[PDB]
Amino acid sequence: IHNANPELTDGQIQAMLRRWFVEVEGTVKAYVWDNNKDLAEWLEKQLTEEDGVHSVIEENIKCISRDYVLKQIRSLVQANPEVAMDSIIHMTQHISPTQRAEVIRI
Amino acid sequence: LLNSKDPIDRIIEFVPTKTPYDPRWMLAGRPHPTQKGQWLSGFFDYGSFSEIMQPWAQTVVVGRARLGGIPVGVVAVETRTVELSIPADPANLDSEAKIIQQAGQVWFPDSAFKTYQAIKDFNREGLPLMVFANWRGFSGGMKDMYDQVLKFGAYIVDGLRECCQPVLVYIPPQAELRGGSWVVIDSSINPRHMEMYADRESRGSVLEPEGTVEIKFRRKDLVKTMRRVDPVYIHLAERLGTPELSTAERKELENKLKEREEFLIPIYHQVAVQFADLHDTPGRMQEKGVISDILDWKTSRTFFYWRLRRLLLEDLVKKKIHNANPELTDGQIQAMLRRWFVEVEGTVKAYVWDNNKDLAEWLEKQLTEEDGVHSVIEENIKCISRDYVLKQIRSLVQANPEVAMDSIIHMTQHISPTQRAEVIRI
Amino acid sequence: PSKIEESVRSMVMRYGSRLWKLRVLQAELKINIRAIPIRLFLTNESGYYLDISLYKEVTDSRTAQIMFQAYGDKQGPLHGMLINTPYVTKDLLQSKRFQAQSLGTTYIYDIPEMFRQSLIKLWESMSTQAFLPSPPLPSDMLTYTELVLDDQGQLVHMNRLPGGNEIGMVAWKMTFKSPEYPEGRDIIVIGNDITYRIGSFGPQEDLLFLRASELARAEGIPRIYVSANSGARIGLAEEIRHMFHVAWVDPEDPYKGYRYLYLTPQDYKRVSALNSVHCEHVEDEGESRYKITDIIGKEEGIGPENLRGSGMIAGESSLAYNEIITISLVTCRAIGIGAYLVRLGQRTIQVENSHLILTGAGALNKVLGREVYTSNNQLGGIQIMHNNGVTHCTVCDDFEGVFTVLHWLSYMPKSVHSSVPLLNSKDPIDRIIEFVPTKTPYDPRWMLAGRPHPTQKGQWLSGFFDYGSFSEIMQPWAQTVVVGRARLGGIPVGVVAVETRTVELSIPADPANLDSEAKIIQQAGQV
Ligand SMILES: *C(=O)CCCC[C@@H]1SC[C@@H]2NC(=O)N[C@@H]21
Repeated sequence: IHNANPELTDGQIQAMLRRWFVEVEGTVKAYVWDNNKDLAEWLEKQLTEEDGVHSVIEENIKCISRDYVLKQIRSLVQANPEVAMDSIIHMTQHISPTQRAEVIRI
Repeated sequence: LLNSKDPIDRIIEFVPTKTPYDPRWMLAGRPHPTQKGQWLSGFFDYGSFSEIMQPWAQTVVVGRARLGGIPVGVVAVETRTVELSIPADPANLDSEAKIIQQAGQVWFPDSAFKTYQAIKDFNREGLPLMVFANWRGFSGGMKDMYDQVLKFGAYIVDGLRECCQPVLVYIPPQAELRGGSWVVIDSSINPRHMEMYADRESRGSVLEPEGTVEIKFRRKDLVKTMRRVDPVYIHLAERLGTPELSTAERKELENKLKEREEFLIPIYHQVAVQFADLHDTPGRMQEKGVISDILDWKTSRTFFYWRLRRLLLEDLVKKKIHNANPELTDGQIQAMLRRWFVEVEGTVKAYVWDNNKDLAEWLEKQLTEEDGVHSVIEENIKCISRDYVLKQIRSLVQANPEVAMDSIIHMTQHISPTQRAEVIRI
Repeated sequence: PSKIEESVRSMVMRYGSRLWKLRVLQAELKINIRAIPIRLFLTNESGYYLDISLYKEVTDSRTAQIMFQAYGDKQGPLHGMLINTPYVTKDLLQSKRFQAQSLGTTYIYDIPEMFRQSLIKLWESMSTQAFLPSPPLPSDMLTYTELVLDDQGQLVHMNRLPGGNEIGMVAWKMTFKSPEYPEGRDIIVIGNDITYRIGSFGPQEDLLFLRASELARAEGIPRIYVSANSGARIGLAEEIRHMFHVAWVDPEDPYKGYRYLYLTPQDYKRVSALNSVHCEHVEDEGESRYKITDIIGKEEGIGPENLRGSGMIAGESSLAYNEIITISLVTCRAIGIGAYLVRLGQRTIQVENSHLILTGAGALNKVLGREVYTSNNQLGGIQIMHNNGVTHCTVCDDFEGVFTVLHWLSYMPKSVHSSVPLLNSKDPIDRIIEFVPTKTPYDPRWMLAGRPHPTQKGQWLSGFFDYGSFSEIMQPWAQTVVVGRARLGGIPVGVVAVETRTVELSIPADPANLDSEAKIIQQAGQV
């Protein structure tokens, strides 16, 4: 999680894990948190198994990482507009023709 | 920095001698012993020296001072013998108080730990270090080895590796660095900040001359030397080389040779240690590149003032460069500064680099003046910063195309209509 | 024949210590079976491994010459060799191996083999602690490549024969399979060659150390340093030593001093082109003289460049400790810089009868003016280094040292980017602890590891941690606290615990201060 968004603090990270556990397992199973065995097993299943269950927690982490890099991009261009048109070309090269149509349209 | 009333361009009136002396006399100065008034000046600004932790580990002196109005941390070495008094615990009626003699120019566990504390504290305080290094090595006796001298010697290295301020080591006159005491303050530990300078009356090597002759120039080789020097020994040795003189004559010649060669040992021993001393000179260190320069004592104040001023200004501009592009290394940053100096001033003026005064003034003009000359160096730094953030943008989108179209909109909003026309055109 | 092999193996191993002391390295036994002759050939080098080969004499040749034929499995060096091959007169490795063993230390190029054999012991030792897979054959347990310097100063991975080092430093990258990591973990091994210009860090040795440490940091893997050295290299400019003349104050009475040392033109003209000496021309006593002011020396590796280099590598070690695992093994001795290089790793294994010093006993006696010290072990031996917290563990020989290194490595990650290794322990997690701490003083080890059941003769009372997993370090230093490593359910952990019994701290007397006394101080527990 921290590598996905290095600007998070500890409380935020722990909150994300707690919420994800409840959201995936359910609210009735929310009590299964202060149980080291059960929760360790669940975490192991999310961390060790690939190409299969696919580890939903990994998907949430990927969402965080995506949004973080997006925020960095926006932050750099907004803090420094003078470079906006030097990168605008390169990021419109490796795109689908429909995406280019949207760039041209808008 | 202060505008000091002690001139920078003066000389030092106190000269360190070969006999033991108080290290404070060279740091601060002393009352002129001849007269009643008249103060003999030291290295640092008059009245600026303040010692700390004075009675603890008295073989080393640490404190704060000012050089030309520039605050510095100070480390120096006691060359007099001191007496460490250890009290008796009243809870152990079988204990005794003890007095231990501690020689100067030696690192003991206490003095090594004190030096570590000073270094770490001044690194956090934010001051450069001026070290007057005169250690002949570490104590290797049983009791200092038991009391963990090796550990604290390691701590010194770990302290110096984390310096962020200039560290200037100077070997005073009639001072030496030997063996273990060099390898722990060598500039290779922190090459970006550490520098070493030596006086002309300095020495530095692995082993003192006595320790070298005891290994490489033992008695057998001393005799071989005498074979080609002493006229008396030569005459006797040549006479004994004549075939078949007589039994009695050969016996007499052999006894004369034995007496002569034995009689001449102490003098050729002094010669031998002199020879070995010629290997420990600062000329050799300068040729090999382990020191930066050889300085004179009387004018060291001026030199170190202008050098420290240069280094501090360079640190300012280097920090700006690093913030513009944190992915640069040290060689790159220094090269950028060197090239910019030449490019702006011209190639004929390129020699004006190993001149601390001139280059300090140039750097100050680039750093202190705004809305005016406008500081061309700032423009180059801004170029670096712009390109760096541009590279970050390109890197993020190219490493992750899936976000390219989520930011494409926002960066095409706060633009001129012609820029939008170019976006649509493409 | 296999039974004869077993018999001879046991008989040689039990008396291997005596054979070692008598320098018996080769042995041959001729015996007839039933009749077919067989010839047993035994090589017993360094005292951890005994090599036994077996050959039959086969006469099926074209000439009247007879040759050896082995049994296919491990044919060995004498396969197809004539039975009348004479005995040779030592080789590349010998006469350097012999010197190193004559100093009480192992030769450097025998270190890889030790690792292999130690690993075997490791796979055996841990078989009582965890459910391990079948161990691979010894030929697959360790593979290494030697790290050498090129002409530019960079590392080259090279496979060559042992004993081909041109400098006093050797290093390897080793990959090996351990019980905790049976897929391969990497280490970097660095060692001094005691026989090359006795000990003595030069610039090239320093450079190799630096580059190998850099490799370790770049890969994030452990660094193992084997210390057998004599500190920084020194020397004297011999090209001047036989040329100089003394300018005496009184050439007839040399006991009123001399003024300077000088070269004559005949000597100066032969060295001025080398930048070996700096002189200035003077006229004195009606003679043309070149007065010596500085000596540089034409030979590289003896001057102040060794100070820089030493400091350089010291800095490297200080960095390495904060990024990777650093372990140091002391096999012969370390002087000066060598000691610091050990200390900066902060994980020291010290072989019996070795010492870590900064100054030798002879030097101290020369300084102090009397025969204060007799041995260097009085200055840096176990009785000092192991009791003041420098040495973590002591071992009897080099082989046990290698084993201890591997043992420690079994608790920790294979790299700085890996997790802690977990084992499938044979000690159940779900049991209870059979030892209960009492109100009265007790040994902390009893609750950590357990104790023999005092009621019976068998029966171990279990403790907190996995049975047999506890390993204490720095035991005799500051005995009021116990520190070590252990495993909980196969999970390695660091352990801190407190002594509740009273202990006695014995402080020795310094022989250099005749007014000093040894002291015993009672240290209470829980303080
Ligand atoms: C002085 O020339 C060097 C002093 C080195 C330390 C000496 S040697 C014996 C004493 N024991 C000890 O711990 N320090 C003293």
